[PDB]
Amino acid sequence: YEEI
Amino acid sequence: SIQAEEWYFGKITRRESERLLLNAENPRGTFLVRESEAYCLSVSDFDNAKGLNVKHYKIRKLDSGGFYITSRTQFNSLQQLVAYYSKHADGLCHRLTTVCP
Repeated sequence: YEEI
Repeated sequence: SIQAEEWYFGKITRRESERLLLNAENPRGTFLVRESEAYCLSVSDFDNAKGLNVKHYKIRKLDSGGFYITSRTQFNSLQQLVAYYSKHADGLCHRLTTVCP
């Protein structure tokens, strides 16, 4: 999951 | 309810969401919200070394109730979160342009  | 939203796809897998998002008609920024197999936002994006690909973001839920992807902005409903990022990518790979068919 990408961390913004 | 949330199940009346056309961008909400229930509890589907990451593989199914990428299969739905990644066809050749769906524009950059096509998206859906799914339940974690609390919610996940999955968005299509393009870059040259990768092509059209999907990024997945976790939507965290506060014990007091709101939702957020970044602490920078929080929302009282998923509907407001989708509305906001449809107007501004604000750290996301791409603004939310199209509800996944």
